Amino acid sequence: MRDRTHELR
Amino acid sequence: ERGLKSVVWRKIKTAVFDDCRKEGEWKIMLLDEFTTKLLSSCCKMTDLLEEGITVIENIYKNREPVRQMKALYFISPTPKSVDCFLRDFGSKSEKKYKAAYIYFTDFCPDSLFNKIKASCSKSIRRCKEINISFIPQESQVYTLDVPDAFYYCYSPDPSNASRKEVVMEAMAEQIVTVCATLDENPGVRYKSKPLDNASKLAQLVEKKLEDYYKIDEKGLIKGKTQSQLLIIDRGFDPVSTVLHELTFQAMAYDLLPIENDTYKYKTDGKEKEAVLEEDDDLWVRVRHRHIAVVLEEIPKLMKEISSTKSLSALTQLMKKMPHFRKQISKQVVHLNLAEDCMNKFKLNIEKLCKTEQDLALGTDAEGQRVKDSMLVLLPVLLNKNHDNCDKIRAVLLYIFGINGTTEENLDRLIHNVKIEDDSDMIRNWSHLGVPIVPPSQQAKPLRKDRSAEETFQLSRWTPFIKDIMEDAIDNRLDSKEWPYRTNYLELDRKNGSRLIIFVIGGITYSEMRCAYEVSQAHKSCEVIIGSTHILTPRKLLDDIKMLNKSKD
Repeated sequence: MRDRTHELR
Repeated sequence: ERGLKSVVWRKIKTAVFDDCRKEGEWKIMLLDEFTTKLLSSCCKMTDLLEEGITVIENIYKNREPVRQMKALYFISPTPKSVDCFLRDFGSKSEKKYKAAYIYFTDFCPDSLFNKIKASCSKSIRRCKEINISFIPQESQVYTLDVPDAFYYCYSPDPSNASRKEVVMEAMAEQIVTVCATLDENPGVRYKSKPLDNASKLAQLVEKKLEDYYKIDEKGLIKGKTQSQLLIIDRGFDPVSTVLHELTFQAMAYDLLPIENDTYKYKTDGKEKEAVLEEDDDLWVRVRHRHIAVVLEEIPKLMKEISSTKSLSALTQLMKKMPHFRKQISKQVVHLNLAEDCMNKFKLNIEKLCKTEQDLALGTDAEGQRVKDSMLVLLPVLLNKNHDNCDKIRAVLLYIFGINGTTEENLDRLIHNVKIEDDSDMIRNWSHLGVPIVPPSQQAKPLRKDRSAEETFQLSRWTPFIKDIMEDAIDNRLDSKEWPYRTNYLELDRKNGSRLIIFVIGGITYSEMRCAYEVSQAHKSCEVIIGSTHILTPRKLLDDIKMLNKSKD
């Protein structure tokens, strides 16, 4: 993945 | 533009700074070791202000809480670098800043990420991976961050094999980010020359970027593009690593003690220091020119003080001097350092080059064929007036010149030529795939002819990559020795034809010129060499020994 922000929440 | 530094900066700015930039407000940025080197590489630490950064600090060192400002964490996916972050939001849960914006230089493992996601924000408004794990050393040369790579790459065979694989993937994935930043999806072609490391690596890279792009969220590149990546092992050219190169840059880092691209004074009082970077732009015009051409293209003197010292432009000459007090202040530094080299040259280096070029080429100095080359090496023995360093370097050339030598004759040298200790500086070269005791071998490769012109008649030696670069652009390259409205389309620009080279075990400053000179002579494509580190004759020798000893 390249953007994990969503994955945090 | 195009300058490797720019490309990286252009990415960081839009991938990181712009990504969390709010026009009206500024925020604090935190960096670890790598990112600090990364940023220092491609921008003055002041340019940050225009990007929303008012304060930068070391994520390592404990910091004072600022629960009014947002925090920009620009770090690598390192356990240490992450623990420090968790010490700002996780442990004690005592938040330090308004919010957190995490930007990882590379992919973040589940192990670490889990420790992050779990604890405990909330505050973490973003966790993004930008994929930049290399240093834009120069506008055409890169260098990775793979600690002790050289050693574990050419270690004997002890328990240092599990850690070698570690270094291998690190190099692979780290190389991939180089491509991803150039927006290139090259084709991986190794060399079938010494050992076989480049083939193993070429497989890790080929597979690594097959998974990359299959997941890249930038969406710019998918499927191979018009560029090819060459992975070559160091053994391919033991020569250029040892030569006392005469081009400014290669000779400075070799002769003078210029650690961390920062040459120390005098002059004068007190002794300051200068930095050999591209922001200098003066050292950029000189670092690749021969020592003599160097002096005769900027030195004496534009004097006496130009046309000074009837004066219609009197005030002009008064104001033109105020700003020119820096052009001369800089021309001085790049002259004193040039002096410190010129000295060591006229003192003995000059004489050392005579018999080195004639040996490295084995037919130089007009002396075609030559025959007995041990007669050529002699001179550098009583001209000492020398260091055991130069002594080993000279012998190394002799052996490389006659390929695999004998076991007995080699012994005598390590005895009746001092070099008792530090003797492995010659022995361990075999671990790099270069014959030391077994005569012959692959009977040497085949290089280009001309040998057209060559002023100075001292630096008539050309690194083997330059004959490889052109052998790639001109296409002619052994396939056995170098394996592998409506419509729709899939546009488009920009990048274009790029030649990415990656040597394992380090690259010489003389090999760096090859990138420039070749790309400068051409224009239809830009060559880009790199490695885990940049080589200097001494540092190499030090690294080349110690191999037969598991650290400790």
